Amino acid sequence: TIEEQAKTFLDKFNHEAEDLFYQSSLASWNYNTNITEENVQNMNNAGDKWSAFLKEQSTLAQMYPLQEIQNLTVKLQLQALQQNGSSVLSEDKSKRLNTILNTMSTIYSTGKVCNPDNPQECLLLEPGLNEIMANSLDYNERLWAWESWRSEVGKQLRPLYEEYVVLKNEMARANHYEDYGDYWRGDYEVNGVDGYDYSRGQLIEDVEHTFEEIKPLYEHLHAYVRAKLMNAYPSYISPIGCLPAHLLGDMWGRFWTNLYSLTVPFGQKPNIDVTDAMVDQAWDAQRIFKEAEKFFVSVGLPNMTQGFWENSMLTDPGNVQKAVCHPTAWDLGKGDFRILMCTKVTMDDFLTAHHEMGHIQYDMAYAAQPFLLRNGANEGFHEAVGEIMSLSAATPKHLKSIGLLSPDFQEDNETEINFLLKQALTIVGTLPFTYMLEKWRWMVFKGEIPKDQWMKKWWEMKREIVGVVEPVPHDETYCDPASLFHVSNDYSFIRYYTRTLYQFQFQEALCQAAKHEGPLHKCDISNSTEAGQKLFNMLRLGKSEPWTLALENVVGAKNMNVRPLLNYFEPLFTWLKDQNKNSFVGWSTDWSPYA
Amino acid sequence: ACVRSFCSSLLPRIHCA
Ligand SMILES: *CCC(=O)N1CN(C(=O)CC*)CN(C(=O)CC*)C1
Ligand SMILES: [Zn+2]
Ligand SMILES: [Zn+2]
Repeated sequence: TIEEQAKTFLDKFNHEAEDLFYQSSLASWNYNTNITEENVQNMNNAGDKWSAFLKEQSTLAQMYPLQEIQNLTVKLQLQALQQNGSSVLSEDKSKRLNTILNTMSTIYSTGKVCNPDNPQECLLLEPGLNEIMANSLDYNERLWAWESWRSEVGKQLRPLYEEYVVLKNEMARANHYEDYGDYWRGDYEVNGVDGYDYSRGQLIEDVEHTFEEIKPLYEHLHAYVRAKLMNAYPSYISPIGCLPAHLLGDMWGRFWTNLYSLTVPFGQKPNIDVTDAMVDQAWDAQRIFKEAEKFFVSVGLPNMTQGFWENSMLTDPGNVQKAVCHPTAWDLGKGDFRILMCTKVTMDDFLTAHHEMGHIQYDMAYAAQPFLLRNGANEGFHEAVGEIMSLSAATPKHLKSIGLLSPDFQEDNETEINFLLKQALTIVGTLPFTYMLEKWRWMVFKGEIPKDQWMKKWWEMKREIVGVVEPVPHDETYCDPASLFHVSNDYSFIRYYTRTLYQFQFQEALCQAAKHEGPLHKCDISNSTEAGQKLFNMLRLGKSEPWTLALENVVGAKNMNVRPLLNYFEPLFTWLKDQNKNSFVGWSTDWSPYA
Repeated sequence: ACVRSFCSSLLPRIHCA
């Protein structure tokens, strides 16, 4: 039989990959933990080897056509190896694309912009331009950073992105995909499981339909923030118009986290930031992550491996070796789990420990599975697991139980609202940003937006869906999208919208399993084994089951739900409407500060 | 592509081969 002829190919595959994959994930770790011209080369060699293996492997797995397979697990594994890349394009084309990809990710990383009126020492996005966008209250300066980044990095990236859009589509169509867009939407595509199938288009619709129910809550926050922004930036905000893009707490307005200073409901109540308490308890990065360890043990998951503590880097290495410090978890296989994090005794970092040590628990649970089915159920399942961790490590009950918050300071309705806004500014703020951004690309790939009207339908859309207006007019020399990481780093972005729904869609269930009594915003599940089990029963599967069924194992649904998210922030949606009573709720795309 | 992930993050492509 071919089913068994195949079963034989996967077992030989599993054996040789696990070796070559470990060998490559180690070199990537080695490099990020010690940037050296040497570590680079190794990384490159290790990767060049893995790529060639997967190339041959895919070619071989085409020779086991799916219609003869009856078994599910084997077809998933075969679909994986069969689909994906396939270097369907010529060597000539399949190399330029790499160049474009690298060069695009190169200019962004090496991006340096100087003062258009005072250029002596140009500044880099991190940490200068970002520091200005996070901290400045000076309209003129925030505007200098914003435009400059898009006036230079985005323009030089414009010519490249167009080529990228072309070849990427060729590969997708040659990979049996309408456009490179339809491809990225395949991650959610479920075929073969009856009652749990999912199309590459059902997502766009769900995305849209799920995003409607959200419009009630986002407008009311848009209003509130609009109002507080007029207070801060005095002559620059129309009481009915969109919000200048450069006034949003970061460079793209991706998040509105850094506007709390300017939007707090009650500046009187002391902020939760327990960073000081930690500095007072003199917690060390080891304590922070070990404190994280105790959390999962309480819910019924295991301790970290020792090799985790032996191998992981939880502190800035030093000036002896340069190390990329993006908080990151790693799975190399052969039992090897590690985290790479330059921890800084802070409440954020503290919370980030719990996210990164959520992937490790996820990465572990599903290490019983075969190579190809050692992955999260979809591109959004991993992030959601990490977030639900933070959502309970911040519950004051947790902070008080932990001892970072004295048993005093009982929560008052004022403190709760401060929390739900702090939260909404970040979690809610990004869904429209995210939806808009992707949808722009979805269309760009669909060929629906000509280049001559790229940047037109860009802002046209930021004003319609997001409520954000360009502080300055941009022509077709500009590639503002490209001036965000995920764009010039060729990364599917919708994962953030889906994970946000799943995280609430998940917590409610585990909290219900934890038999939590009050609002979900104060559910610690810091000693709920029952809930740790329910999780482990989705975690342990990896990509073995389709995500629809995985979702059901825990929630009671086969498609993302918004109404759990709406219940979370609902005590702020009611207080937001009351505040926005005498205010205008909604925006006018026509308004422009530059008109 | 990508049939299995090492990091749970999207690091730069320059930090890859
Ligand atoms: C399977 C490839 C993979 O791990 N990813 C693709 N990617 C990169 O190109 C890294 C060099 C981003 N991903 C990361 O998790 C970064 C380590 C996912
Ligand atoms: Zn081989
Ligand atoms: Zn994460």
